[PDB]
Amino acid sequence: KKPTFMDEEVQSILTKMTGLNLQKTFKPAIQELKPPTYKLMTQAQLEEATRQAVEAAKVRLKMPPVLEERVPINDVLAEDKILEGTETTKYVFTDISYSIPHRERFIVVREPSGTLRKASWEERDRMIQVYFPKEGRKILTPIIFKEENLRTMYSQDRHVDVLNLCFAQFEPDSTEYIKVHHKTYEDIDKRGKYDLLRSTRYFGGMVWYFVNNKKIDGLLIDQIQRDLIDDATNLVQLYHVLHPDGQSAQGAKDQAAEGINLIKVFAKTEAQKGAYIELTLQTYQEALSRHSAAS
Amino acid sequence: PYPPLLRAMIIAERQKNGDTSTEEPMLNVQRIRMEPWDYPAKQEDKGRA
Amino acid sequence: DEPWKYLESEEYQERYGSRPVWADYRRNHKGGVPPQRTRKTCIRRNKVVGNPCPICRDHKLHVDFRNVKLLEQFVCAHTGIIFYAPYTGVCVKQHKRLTQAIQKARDHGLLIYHIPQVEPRDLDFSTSHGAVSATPPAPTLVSGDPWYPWYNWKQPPERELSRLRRLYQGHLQEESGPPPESMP
Amino acid sequence: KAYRGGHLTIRLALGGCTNRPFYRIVAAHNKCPRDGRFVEQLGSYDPLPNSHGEKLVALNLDRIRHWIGCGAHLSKPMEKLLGLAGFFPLHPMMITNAERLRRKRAREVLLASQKT
Amino acid sequence: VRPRLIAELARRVRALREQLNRPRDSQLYAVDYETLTRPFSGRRLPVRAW
Amino acid sequence: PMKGRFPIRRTLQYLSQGNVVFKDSVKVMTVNYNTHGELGEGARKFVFFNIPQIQYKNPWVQIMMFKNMTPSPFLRFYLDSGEQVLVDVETKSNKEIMEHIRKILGKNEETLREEEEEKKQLSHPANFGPRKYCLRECICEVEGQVPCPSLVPLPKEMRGKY
Amino acid sequence: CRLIGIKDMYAKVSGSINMLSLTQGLFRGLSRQETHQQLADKKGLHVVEIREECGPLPIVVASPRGPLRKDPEPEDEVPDVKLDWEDVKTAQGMKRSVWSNLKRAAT
Amino acid sequence: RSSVHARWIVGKVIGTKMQKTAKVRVTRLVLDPYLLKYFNKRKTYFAHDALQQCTVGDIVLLRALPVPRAKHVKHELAEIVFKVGKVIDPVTGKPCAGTTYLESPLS
Amino acid sequence: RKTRHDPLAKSKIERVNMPPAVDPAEFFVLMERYQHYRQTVRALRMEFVSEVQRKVHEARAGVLAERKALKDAAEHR
RNA sequence: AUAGGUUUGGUCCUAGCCUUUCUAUUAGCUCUUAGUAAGAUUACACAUGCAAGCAUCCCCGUUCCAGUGAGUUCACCCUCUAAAUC
Ligand SMILES: [Zn+2]
Ligand SMILES: [Zn+2]
Repeated sequence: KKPTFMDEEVQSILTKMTGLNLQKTFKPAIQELKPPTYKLMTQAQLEEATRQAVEAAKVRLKMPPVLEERVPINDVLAEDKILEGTETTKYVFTDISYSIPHRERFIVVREPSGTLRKASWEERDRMIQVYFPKEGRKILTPIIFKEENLRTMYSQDRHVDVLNLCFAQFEPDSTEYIKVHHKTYEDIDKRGKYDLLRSTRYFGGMVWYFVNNKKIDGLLIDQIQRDLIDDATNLVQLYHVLHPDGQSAQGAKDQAAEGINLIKVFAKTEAQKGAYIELTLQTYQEALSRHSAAS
Repeated sequence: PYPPLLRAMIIAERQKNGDTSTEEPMLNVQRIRMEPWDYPAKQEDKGRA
Repeated sequence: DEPWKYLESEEYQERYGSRPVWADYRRNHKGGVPPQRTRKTCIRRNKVVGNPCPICRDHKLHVDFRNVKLLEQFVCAHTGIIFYAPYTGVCVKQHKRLTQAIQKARDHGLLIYHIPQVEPRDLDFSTSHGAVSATPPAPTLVSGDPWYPWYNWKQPPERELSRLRRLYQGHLQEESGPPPESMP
Repeated sequence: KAYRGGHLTIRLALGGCTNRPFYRIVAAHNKCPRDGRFVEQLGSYDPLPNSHGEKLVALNLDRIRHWIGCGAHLSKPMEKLLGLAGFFPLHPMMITNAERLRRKRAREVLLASQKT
Repeated sequence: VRPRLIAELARRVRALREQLNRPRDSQLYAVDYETLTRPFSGRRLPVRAW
Repeated sequence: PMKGRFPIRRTLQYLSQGNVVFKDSVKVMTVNYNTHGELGEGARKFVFFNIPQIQYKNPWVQIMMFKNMTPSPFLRFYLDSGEQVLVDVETKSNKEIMEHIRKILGKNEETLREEEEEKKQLSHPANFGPRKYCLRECICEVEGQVPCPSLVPLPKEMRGKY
Repeated sequence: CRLIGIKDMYAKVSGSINMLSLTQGLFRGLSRQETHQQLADKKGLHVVEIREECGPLPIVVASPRGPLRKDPEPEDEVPDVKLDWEDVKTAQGMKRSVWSNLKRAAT
Repeated sequence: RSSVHARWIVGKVIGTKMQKTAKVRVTRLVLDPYLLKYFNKRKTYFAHDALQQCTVGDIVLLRALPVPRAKHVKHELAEIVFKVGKVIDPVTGKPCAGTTYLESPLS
Repeated sequence: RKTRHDPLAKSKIERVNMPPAVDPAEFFVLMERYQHYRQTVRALRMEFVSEVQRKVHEARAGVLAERKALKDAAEHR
């Protein structure tokens, strides 16, 4: 069985890929300001406070679930030809309730054809947002999710906030969420600010999308430039698990490769700029020789 | 038959609570009588003005 | 006519400086507490009042969604709140226009503002509900018989029709007639 | 109050402005004012078209079932809308007006055919 | 609470007068047959019964 | 400055900062305590600091305090079934007494959250009433829908100018 | 405070508003402030800040210049501090005033 | 069950000058909301006692009645919690006067 | 609106309450539709009445209610 | 209250009154359009028009809505329980 996104080993290695920068996770944001409080402790209680900040960072950095797209639903419950031609503009009925889940509530549409069709996904989301509003979501689609707006704001280097607005507006199984997330990932593969997407809860989804649709050359490049070498080896490991029928994979288990040699096997096998991966690897090994002589 | 939205309700909740049970949802109707627009009432449930 | 030129030009840094536009206006009022609203407009008809607001005192200062340095001048820097009209000095009309410029730039992307990280709407993310999956179709629907067959017109026997006529003769209206089927 | 004689009634209550109707589905006593004490509000009904156009309505179906089981007497637009929903059977009155419109439109088609 | 003795007395004697001097069916359901107007009521009958 | 030794005991967050929410079985709480003696210091501080919090979180339980009539401080609880709980508090602390009574006759956290969940069941979002009770008054506010005539003029489909 | 350079405080005066006592009391308080470095040197422990804007991240502001004391601070439950009735009134919301939060000009 | 609001109340006997009835003072704690401070508020209840067991000054527990007997008698005696003078310490179930043991607990 | 002691107007002292003219088959099929609709809404209302009664009875005394009552008593003791 | 004016030949303190803010009614002067909210001072007297009918006779309803602020702790909770809807 192919391990999906929600498995323990892939979740642990994706957590290690993300990493925990406290000064980036808990960052001063421009909200309403209250006077700060001051506390008075020792080194041990300071370490306890940093540990609690780390745990709160893990809670904040809990990973949103990456899910497949939904089938556009078209199910006619009933069709009343006697009702056809009586009214003009349709009627959307919603079972609001209070304890039923939102993906469990029933919303239907009656049309001037007499058709009692179950509501589509977009009408479903709009009616759920109307009657059970959640903060940040507007039933009219924001104009910021248009081509020129996303381009300008990518140029302003705001990809974490792309994914924030997209999470707030669209459900993760929706086609709009899917399209905006992959368009942002394509833009960041074109230019590349993986550090701008590090220590955020979209790094794992970015890595999952790239290794699923293979464009991880820049990930290896930035990892071994920024000395994330265990991270790079674990990413080649994730590649070898996700694509076990690749020649990288049989070459790796034939040569019993473990580390930088796994990275080399990948770059010899399927890296599209594998000369540049080898060049960066050998410059990094020259740096290793330099600081090993320093050590 | 049940009205279609309620039919959807009850077939949905049964295939959430387990057993598929794809029989058509019917309810008893012969319990209800069919007194037409002729039936006399009671005068003490009524009352003279 | 097209903004984002005066703000980077020379006359801006000559008249003003690194200080904001509204850092020179003092509204005249009965002393103590100023009125908790400004004027509605400086420009009545095509004439300007004696003490113009910071926006109204320079015709070159155009306001729109692309005039980002003015917009971030008129919104606060440490808080994501817009400056109110008694704080700044602009009119009620100008305050409304500057606000509309602020949110227009905000949903056009040419302005910095903070957006909180949102928790997922639901807990279970399955799509195996009868509302979001298929349903077993009705016997009428796999056939074409109308739902609740008492909707269809069915002519009574003429004995019952004549009983009705005996009951409600005299004021009797016109006769019967089956429905058509297809609308024009 | 007391309201000597009466029952609960699921009905529509107007809450809009002039030339803008809006109705709220409420559970009120029959002998109380239209916009007055409702024991609980069951839902909402906007007959006006949206910019897209869908004439909104929301129904708290479990509490509707609860108050019908407690003995609420439904009002004529209310069983019209529940029949339009599919929570109730379609109403004989409004399918009969559909039939009346069938025959009226048939008459005008015949008259226009004679005209042309 | 100051008692409503005179209201209770009026209620009692109204009930007694209604019980004793109730109108009978003879003067209740009589019909002036040419104008369909009942005495003591003043209301005529619906169109389904002329 | 507010009058009294410890003004924090009258600041409405200390009172809604106490922790004991008594079960619906108890009706009377009686605190017999000793003003002197080093062993009843916990009972004295419990009377001084925690009785206002207990009474604020349990508004219908009759709390009666008794002075130097018995040589040992103790708490008595009179419960509607007919029960009489005795908790000696000699050689204890006020925090110990609070933890003890919260364990013995204190409602559980899950019970409190369930009650609060029932209150949030009562508070419903989809209803449209006045701002005192509901969140929105009309769907004149929700965007897309036709606005209120006061804010935006309606087109000439309106009556009068038909 | 425009002459000093201080930009963000709140100040309420009461009793006699005499200018010549107001200014001298202002200077006395501002010159008898205690700073975080002096505080940390007095107590022997770390001074940290907890902002609601950043979150649970502890931001150390002042550390002692000598040794670090190792016994923790005594957690004095229900502390003995003199509160102000206007502060408590504002916190609980029975401070009903038509003058307090008025929209005024800049600074 | 009972129509009496006060189910279980603990109070003090004021007078025994009515036959088979005791006048009891119940003191609850009522929050003065401006001062936010609890003050004792006193109410007089009439309890039914069949044996004339209670004298004045006693601390008594009163249970509710299913239906009130008299106009004001809505409670009955449950126990003499603390008889005057002769106070049996319940923790160590021994007679005592006050703060001292009349009979030693180490008997 | 009016009360029991308001004198009647003259235009209602005389005014005929003429009956609507009756169409035969629409009337008969209308009676049949009415009796069918009343029968099925009586069935739905009876189902809802039984549902409410079942909810009340299981809330008062079901199996989980007795279970939590005995847990409360045992924890108390 | 971010406070200000005012006792005195002058200062400091205590103190009252007033100013600066917002809302509502009325008066003066003066008034272009459109939409929407709201609209006797008087529990003083009322011309007039209408506001309760329905319906195979019986019933039902007119004991509701609508209005007013005179009087005033009959409004809230619990127990018990009669009309009433199922
Ligand atoms: Zn201006
Ligand atoms: Zn509106």
